[PDB]
Amino acid sequence: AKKVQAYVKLQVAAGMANPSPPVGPALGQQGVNIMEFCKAFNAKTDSIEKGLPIPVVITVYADRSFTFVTKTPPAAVLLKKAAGIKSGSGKPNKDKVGKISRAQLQEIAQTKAADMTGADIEAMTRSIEGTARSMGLVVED
Amino acid sequence: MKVRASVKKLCRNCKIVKRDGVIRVICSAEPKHKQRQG
Amino acid sequence: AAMSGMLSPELKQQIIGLAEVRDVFKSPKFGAIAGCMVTEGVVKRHNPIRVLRDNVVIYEGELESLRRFKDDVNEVRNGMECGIGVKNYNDVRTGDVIEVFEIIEIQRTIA
Amino acid sequence: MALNLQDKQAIVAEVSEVAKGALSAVVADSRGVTVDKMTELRKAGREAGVYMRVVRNTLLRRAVEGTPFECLKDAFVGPTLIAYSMEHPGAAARLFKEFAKANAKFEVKAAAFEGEL
Amino acid sequence: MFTINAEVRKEQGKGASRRLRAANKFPAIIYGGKEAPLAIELDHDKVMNMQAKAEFYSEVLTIVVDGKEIKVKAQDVQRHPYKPKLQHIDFVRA
Amino acid sequence: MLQPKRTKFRKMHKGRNRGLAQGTDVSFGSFGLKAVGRGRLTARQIEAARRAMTRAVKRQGKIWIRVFPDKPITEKPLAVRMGKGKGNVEYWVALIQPGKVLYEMDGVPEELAREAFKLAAAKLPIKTTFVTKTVM
RNA sequence: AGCCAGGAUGUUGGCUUAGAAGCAGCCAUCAUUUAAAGAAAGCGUAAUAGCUCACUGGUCGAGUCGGCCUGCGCGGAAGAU
Ligand SMILES: [Mg+2]
Ligand SMILES: [Mg+2]
Ligand SMILES: [Zn+2]
Repeated sequence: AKKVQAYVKLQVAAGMANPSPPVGPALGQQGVNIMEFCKAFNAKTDSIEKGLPIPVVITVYADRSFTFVTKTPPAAVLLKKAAGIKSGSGKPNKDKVGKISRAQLQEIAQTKAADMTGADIEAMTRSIEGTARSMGLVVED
Repeated sequence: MKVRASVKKLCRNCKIVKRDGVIRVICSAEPKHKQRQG
Repeated sequence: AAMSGMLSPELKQQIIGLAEVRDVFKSPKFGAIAGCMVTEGVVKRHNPIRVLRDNVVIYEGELESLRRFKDDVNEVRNGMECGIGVKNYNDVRTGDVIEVFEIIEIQRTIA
Repeated sequence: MALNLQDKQAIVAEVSEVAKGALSAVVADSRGVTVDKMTELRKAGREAGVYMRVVRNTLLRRAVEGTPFECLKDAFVGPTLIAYSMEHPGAAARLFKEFAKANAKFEVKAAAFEGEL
Repeated sequence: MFTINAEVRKEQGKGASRRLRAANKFPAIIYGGKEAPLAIELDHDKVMNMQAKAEFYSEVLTIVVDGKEIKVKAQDVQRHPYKPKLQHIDFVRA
Repeated sequence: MLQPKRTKFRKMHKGRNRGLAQGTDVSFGSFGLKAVGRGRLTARQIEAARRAMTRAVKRQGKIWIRVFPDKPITEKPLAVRMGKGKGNVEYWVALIQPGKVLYEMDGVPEELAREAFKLAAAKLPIKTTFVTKTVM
């Protein structure tokens, strides 16, 4: 990574064997190889975990095929499986549906430590406190 | 450009400087905001 | 072009004048004559009217006779005493206001 | 902009570390991107961020007012932009080499390497 | 903590009071206790900035006039209806 | 809209607008709107000025009305001659003096309240000015 | 006030949506990294992107910014022999 020119990002599903519902022909106008998907991308996809959203970073100009660099998982997904109800609410922040404990969002947010600016490990917990304040979920420290 | 009467500063690029006996409104970014007669 | 012409759209129903009626009078022909005072605009003969009481429309119609005194003028301006009567309108009550409006057609284009 | 009382927070923190300081190193952050600053931040990720600096006291009426107590090398350091850093631990070990070896990428400006104690 | 530099009014009445408003002054009076009331004139430009603070109406003030220092408190302030101006201020000894 | 429900007498003659206003300060609200000029204010103006203040800051904040017309103000027809009695009652008017607080405001911020009174100022026929809490 | 840089990570904040990622709305508007950065003042996109402001650094350098009460003016101000 040196200068911004051409990149694409979108979350794909690893639950099926070689799927492309989101992209297909609409992966990229630059001429990204469809055959290279099963050869390259599926090597490290099934090796880690399946089910969650998996983003992508593509940089191709005259190389045809390519390789990929490691990524970081989002925080909004960690408020689904490792928190309360998965469907949603509908009502605004005025009414509070769910709740959070001190045990939650401490070692769960530790999985994001691959790529973060935050130096201190105790500071990572306080960053998620503000995130839950959007929905308005009460937490008992 | 309009004339109307009041200048009314809309954007940060609004100028409002007097020319001859009749003040004008000059805006380089948005030519629609050009006005006279204030 | 043939298609564009086919269209018949009138997009304006702007009021021509608005008048309040007071001190009803009786007439043999129309059954009633409602004395009026135009507060705004100009009242016309063949232009349609909307009779409403307390913001809701009690009755609707098109004027048949616009008559002030024995003059029976076809037009009445605002703030000039005026007179009105219409067929098929039974009950005249004070405090209601009659809204007259002209009808115009904008015209249409194909695209 | 902060008033005189709040300005003394940056001064007294620097003045107390003049006698107790060990090593300092400088670099021109002018013309530079936040991603170029993030190299020194991810360098401090092993050391936890509290030990390291590059925290800009670079005004000549802030840090250069706290210089005249002891160890004056800031006579000709004044002009242009300077990155002040003070550490209670620290050796005269490899810590210079990361700034020197980074000059393959150019690093925008190095201030012509003025040098500090 | 407030020092009001003032003078004793030579003239009185409606004709006298309107002449003071032309010269940026305004009429006042210091009354209360066993002492008789005395009509005092205050400067508009100095006084008008002080009552913006809440401490003017609560804390005690000292009107300096001919080396007296009566030490009085604010009671009732008449303002000009359609402008930001002061007509007359009542004072009470304490 | 905004007229007397019942009246002791149907018509007032004419009257004069002289002297200064009563309420120099705002009794109920924190901020408000004071009228500097002198003139006749119809019941349609204060209705139109209230409609601007009705939808400005949505839900938060409350407004008061310190004025009321209570003056019949008759109007003659056009082509009618002079005399033949006095005209019928058409629209109501509030005569106000300089220094009268027309409108008030409490649960709105200071800078946001200046915008609301600026819109209502253009609706009125005379010049207006902002006022503070002014406790004493 | 110019000139010379940054103007962010978590995070597409939650929610409403075909899609609104700071910028059509609603409520909350904090916490890390921080020289400094508002979960966002404006332009822009179908929506991202892009480019600025606030804030702050370098350079230069001593008066600068925004209101209140007034003296006297400017526009608003077009008619027929
Ligand atoms: Mg010219
Ligand atoms: Mg003029
Ligand atoms: Zn403009």
